[PDB]
Formats: sequence, C-alpha cells, structure tokens
Amino acid sequence: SYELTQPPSVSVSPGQTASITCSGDRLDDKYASWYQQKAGQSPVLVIYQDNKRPSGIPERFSGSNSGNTATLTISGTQAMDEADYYCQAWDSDTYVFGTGTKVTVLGQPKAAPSVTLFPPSSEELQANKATLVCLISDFYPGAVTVAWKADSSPVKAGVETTTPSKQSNNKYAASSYLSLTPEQWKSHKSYSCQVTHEGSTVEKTVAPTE
Amino acid sequence: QVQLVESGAEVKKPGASVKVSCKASGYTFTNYAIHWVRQAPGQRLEWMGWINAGRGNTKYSQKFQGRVTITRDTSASTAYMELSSLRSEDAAVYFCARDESTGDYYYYMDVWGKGTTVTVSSASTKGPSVFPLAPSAALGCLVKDYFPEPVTVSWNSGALTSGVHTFPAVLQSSGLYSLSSVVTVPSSSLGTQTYICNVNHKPSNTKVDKKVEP
Repeated sequence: SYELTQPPSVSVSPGQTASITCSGDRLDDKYASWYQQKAGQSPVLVIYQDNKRPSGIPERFSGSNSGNTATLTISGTQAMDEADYYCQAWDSDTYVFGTGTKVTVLGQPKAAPSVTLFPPSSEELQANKATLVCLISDFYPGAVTVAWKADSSPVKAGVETTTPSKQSNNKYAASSYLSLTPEQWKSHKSYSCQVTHEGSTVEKTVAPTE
Repeated sequence: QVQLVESGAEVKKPGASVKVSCKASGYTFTNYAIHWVRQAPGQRLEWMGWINAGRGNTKYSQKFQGRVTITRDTSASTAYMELSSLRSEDAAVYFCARDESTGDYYYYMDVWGKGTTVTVSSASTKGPSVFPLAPSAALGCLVKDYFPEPVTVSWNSGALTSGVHTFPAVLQSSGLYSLSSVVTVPSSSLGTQTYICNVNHKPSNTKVDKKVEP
C-alpha cells in the first residue's frame, strides 16, 4: 500500500528547532496531519490540514506540505516536547500513519550510569536456578547498551534487558538479566555486565567465589 | 468533554478472537466516525478501520485480510472491534480515536482513547518465584517466570516509597515474564531496618512477602 516515510530519529537541545519530515507519493495533493505521542500516552493531534493547529496545542508546532514532503517544525523545542511524532495522510480509502520519528530533547547534562550487579541468591540456587541481575541507574540521556561476558567471551544466550525508564529524579534506569543454570554459573571464573553510554563503557563483575 | 474509553486488557490464546469496545461520551455519537488503531510494542501506529457511527458503514485496512469487524451500538454510544484468528503479531495496544467527521472529508483524527492491551500467547497462568537481591546501598526483589501481566510490588506493605524503582517486565523467549524491584537505602539502616518486598500476582492468586537481608 501507500507508504509515508519518516526519519527514525531527531536529537535536539532545548531551544533548537526540530524538523521532522514525511515523504509520500503525491503528498502535495493530500492533507497531512501530525500526532505527538509521549512515552506511555495516547497520541495527540498537533497539526491537521497541513498547517492548522488545534486549540491548546503550543504555537511552536507548525506544519507545511510542499514538494511531496510534509514537515513538522518545532521552534524553540522544550524538554516536554520529547515524544514520538507520526505523520498521517489518506490514500485509496485508507488512513496511513508514517513510520514515526523519535524526538529526543537533551534536557539534562550527560550523566554516566551507576551499575550494580547482583549474583544469584542462595535461595535461587537452591531452587536449581541462577539469574544475574544488572541494575543501571541515574544516567542521561536515556539510551544505553548492555553486553554480558562470561570470563572474556560475549554472552549471546539468556539475556533480557528492559527499555530505560525515568526514575523520580528524571534520570533513567535500566535492567538486564542473564538467566543461567547453576552449573553454568559455578563453572566460570567471572561474569561481567558492560554498559555503554555515549561511547563510554562502565563494567561490573561478580564471581561464584565471592 | 469529548472522551473515548476502551474496555480492559485482554489475554488470549493464538487462534482465539477478541472484542474490544470503545465507549464515547461528551458529543453526539451519531455525527462522527470511530477509528481503530493498533500499536505493537515499540512500533508505529497502524490504522485498522473506521465505522460511521450514524449510518453504520465501515472501511477496513486491507492489511488485515478480513479479520477485522467493526460495529457500533448507537444507544450505548459504543463502537466495537472484533479481531478473529489472533496470532502473536496481534499482541498490541489498541486505540479508538474519533474522526474529524465521518471518515470522508479532511481525513484526520481529533480525539484518542486511552488504549487497551491485548496479549496473545500460548502461555498458561503461572505464579512467580520471588527471590531476594541482597544488599552489597541497593537491594531488591526478582520476580521470575510468571504469566500473564501484571505483578505489583510494594515494600514494607507500602510504608517504604522513596528510592523504590520497580522496573517494567521483560518477556522472555519462554513466553514468561520477569521483573525486578529495587530500593536504594542508607547503609546505616542495614541490619536494623527490616526490608520486605510484597509481591502480588492476582491471576495466580500468588502473594509472597520476602525479607531481603544483607
């Protein structure tokens, strides 16, 4: 079917101007609308009929449609404008949403993560199970990557990692689990949780002999 | 004001069918079309179809291969969406939204509902195992291998609230969920303050209180 293509990401500091584009065939003959979706919330209409603004929507949101490209412009972006933004149009009796753009506003100063690595509890080991838990806290921006090592080799099995979520101080926390058998846990010298945040890697290490 | 309210969260097996309702209030139900839109975890909004609440006519996205039926009840001010032959790609949040008019003029949606979740999984109800994450300060509880969502975690029967961060659950390859709750506490308190996490998993009627010791 008809496709509306958006850049996946836009990163901006408060006060800068964010431009989100949306390309589609014959978009010039269509009315474009824009929806803002903040983390864990319903979408909100911010632009309709290419450039109109609903009541209550901040006037720093503006829209244009020209040359088969709709553009949502956020002038003087604020921290609260961080959201996913979706383009929408109509074609052949079909409402179509665009691929979506994550708009990051760097509202706080960069903060490196604190990493805390829990070994399997003796109670878990007595139930014949073993989970390493790696808590990643107090970092900003909210993006991080987790890698696990058994001795020095990369772990590619048994890993689950949550998407970061705000703490009550507006920094981000994240969580990662490595599920093992007790024999696998007890037969390695060490396990490490390696957290990469803005090109800098923080590491914590635990061992069966501690 | 104009508001749309969807029905509660649903847990379904693959191949089953689900019926979500959308209760409309604050305007004349009959003058507007209602849209259904879904969002799989981390993915774009996806249009499903609309019904003109007055005439009752519909339009469906052809991507759904005639698995979607949208109906409405005018005296109830309620639109319905039925999705049949559910599969795991249908696990998503489902939104209702009001059209600017009846789906045939300016083509935009002005009001959205809160959304409801449909879980599709072959997993059966399973209570969690709860393990302590002993301090050495941060301490916590690991709530492992339950289905379905959700579990709630309090600390000391709700008395301890500051420094508590309960994480969103992970969905493992096994089909079971797992989450953890953590508290940052002062190192002084250890060995004198008692820390108990209270885990409740209502679908399995599991209540566990775990004391987290150094």
